[PDB]
Amino acid sequence: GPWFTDGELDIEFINSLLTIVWRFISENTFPNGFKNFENGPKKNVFYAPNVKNYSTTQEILEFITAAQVANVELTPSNIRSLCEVLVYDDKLEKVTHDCYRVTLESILQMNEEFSIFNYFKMFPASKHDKEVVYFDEWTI
Amino acid sequence: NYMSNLPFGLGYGDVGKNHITEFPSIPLPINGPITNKERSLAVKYINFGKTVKDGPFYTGSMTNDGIERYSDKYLKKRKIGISIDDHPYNLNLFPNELYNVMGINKKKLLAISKFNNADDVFT
Amino acid sequence: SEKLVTPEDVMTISSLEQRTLNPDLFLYKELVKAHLGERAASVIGMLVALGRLSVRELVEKIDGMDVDSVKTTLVSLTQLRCVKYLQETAISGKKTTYYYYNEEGIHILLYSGLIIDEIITQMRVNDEEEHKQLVAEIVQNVISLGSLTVEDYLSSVTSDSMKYTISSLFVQLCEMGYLIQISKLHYTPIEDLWQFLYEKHYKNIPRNSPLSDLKKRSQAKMNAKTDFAKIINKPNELSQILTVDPKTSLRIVKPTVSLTINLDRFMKGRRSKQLINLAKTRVGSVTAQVYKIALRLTEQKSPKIRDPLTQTGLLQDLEEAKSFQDEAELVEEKTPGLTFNAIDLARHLPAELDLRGSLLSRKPHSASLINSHLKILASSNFPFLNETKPGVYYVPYSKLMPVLKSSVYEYVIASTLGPSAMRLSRCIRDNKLVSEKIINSTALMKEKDIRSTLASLIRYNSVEIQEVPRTADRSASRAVFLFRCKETHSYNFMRQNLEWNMANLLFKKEKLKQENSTLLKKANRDDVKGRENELLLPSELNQLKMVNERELNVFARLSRLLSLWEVFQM
Repeated sequence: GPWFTDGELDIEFINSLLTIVWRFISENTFPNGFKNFENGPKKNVFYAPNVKNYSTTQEILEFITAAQVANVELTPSNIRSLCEVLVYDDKLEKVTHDCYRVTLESILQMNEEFSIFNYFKMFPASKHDKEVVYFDEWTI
Repeated sequence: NYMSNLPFGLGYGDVGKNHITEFPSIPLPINGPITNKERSLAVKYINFGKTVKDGPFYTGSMTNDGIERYSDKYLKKRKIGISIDDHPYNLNLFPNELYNVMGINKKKLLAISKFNNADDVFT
Repeated sequence: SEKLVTPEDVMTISSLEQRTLNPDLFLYKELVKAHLGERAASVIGMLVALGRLSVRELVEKIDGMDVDSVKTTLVSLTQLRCVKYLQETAISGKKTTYYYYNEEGIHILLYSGLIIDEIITQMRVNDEEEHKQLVAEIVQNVISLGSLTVEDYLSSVTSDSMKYTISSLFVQLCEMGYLIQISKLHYTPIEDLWQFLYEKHYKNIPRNSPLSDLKKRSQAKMNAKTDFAKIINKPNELSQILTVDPKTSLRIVKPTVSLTINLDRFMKGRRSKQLINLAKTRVGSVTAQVYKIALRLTEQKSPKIRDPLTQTGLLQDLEEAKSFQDEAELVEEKTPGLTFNAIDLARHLPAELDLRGSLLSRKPHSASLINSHLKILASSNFPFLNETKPGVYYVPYSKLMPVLKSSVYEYVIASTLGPSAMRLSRCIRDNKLVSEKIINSTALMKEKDIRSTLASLIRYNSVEIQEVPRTADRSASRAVFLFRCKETHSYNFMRQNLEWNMANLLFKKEKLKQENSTLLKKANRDDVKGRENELLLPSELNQLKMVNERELNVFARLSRLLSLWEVFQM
């Protein structure tokens, strides 16, 4: 499809498309777009569980076509594939066919008790320690 | 000829070097520094270990001379250790053949108690 | 490599001698050698290595122990709930006592300070002046001595007020179900108990039955099952505060029986904590407090982490497996204590939940606001809450624990191998079975990185490679390869990997404390403890602080490893 350039799939243009569609889904699902998730998580406000806050594939078609950042007109099947890529990488979530909302783990991945879920925060240990834990140690 | 069929993604230079690293190079997200609550938790672990290692259930590791000197007078071992039979024992829980070493007749006395609000770390 | 290493360097610096031992054996032996002595370590090592053993077999196998040393070691292990026993009689009438190993005592040795911290957190006593120290010390004394009677512990203190507080605090600890009465049930194996109950209920049936053998077997099995369900949950319900009003119209724990730590309720608490940590990812921060309150209200009546009927060897019958699953869904849905509404959760929110402008419906702990929080919990992707009737909620432990397993495993593999690992794992878990080209079309990223990341995933069993031959005799030279995800192999492999890492940490800690015994022994005894400054030399201060800092890091990392290992037991 349009993803291939010179007979090979690229990653920069695909990442730009994923960034813009994830930004749009952030704008629609969580309130005020990204503007509420700024600062600490204490002040964030979420929508009531009775709203139609997700964006379908036609909405992505309209938004990207208006933006024209993809330089070839794209198909709804491409939108479904891109949203499948995002829901693979735990960027959004599906409840119904062609229905997606942005998650909150991805927002925290941008910018306390231990949880594996927030691995982006805590730092690797200072070197030259003999009691360092390696996940690779047992196998090889 | 044998070493003439390389796959599509290799050249003549990559092969010929069989040094698989024995040391690891991939860390986990658990490796970071120590926080205050984790410090208290580590204090609790080390205090429990130090308590049990001296407790009535340890078992061995599998001067000190018998000559008659006079430094032994008014001199006595700094502690009296606790044996296997110096603790309360519930008779029903233990099996039957184990009644030999443990003391049914001997008085059940010891019940220790210890906890500290001050950290046992010198740092 | 700046300079090539000889195999001597590999043996000395890199942990290679430790990669040839089972994670279970290595973990249990290092734990027992760390807390108890070497004799208990060797006895537990042979018990795990050779399975069931008798006292004569233990004398014959272990070198360097007589019968008296072995019996002293077994008494020490049996007090700490670390070895199970069973008295078996043969045809000749010679009764012999076989010994086993049980998980519970070892896990208690591995969960000590975490148990203390959790019971401090679950005390929930307002304005405590001396009560926290007292709860900490009674819990430490209970865990260290294995089991103790309340009367024997009371005799060590003579003052009246502290003894009254002992009575009140033990009543409090037994009320939620952390300290339970022990009996011979906790020392017999589950399999042997089920075998005995089944055989007694099968032999008891009247003979000469004109009724079928298979359904007679199933009938005896059902009677044994209901008696099993009666006997396992017997100490769990209430067995130690049944006495009311000995003197002066008060409730006191029974001054006749010994109490012991209840590990399975602590596992319930840790699973609740894991669910809270998962809920802190998709929705809410105050909503996380709401779901925490919802779990903590229903933490005591929660089902087991592992059904004892599952360990009884009765999984070969598929019908019994389906019956176990359906019974789990039965109990988790309509337990007479796990159902709650908004009003029940109203009386438990502390004075920190604001909820004035917590939600915006547009595109004072009230019932409507807490109902909206419970609804936004009910609309999440993972089944955090489910509705048997609109208004009343139940948490589906049967259909959330696999979800928590999958999420934790995916985040671990992502943080240790990169986001490409997450992408490939989720792509081959969503699709049931793919070739390479379906991956290259659906997962929009470059070819060689797919091949590299997927090749790296095979080494840790994230994907299983399925061959499809195109030749009369099977060969990989001309065949097509599909890629699947088998959750069971992967979960088991990473569970054993985390056990190995835990045991490696504890072995390194034990080696560090053994190699530096002189300074630690000099600073150990009480007259210098806390005032090490005056007698020690400048180098000794640095050495002691280095040892203590390394010890604290080791045990903190051990706690962090437990936080990932507890999930894979469920």
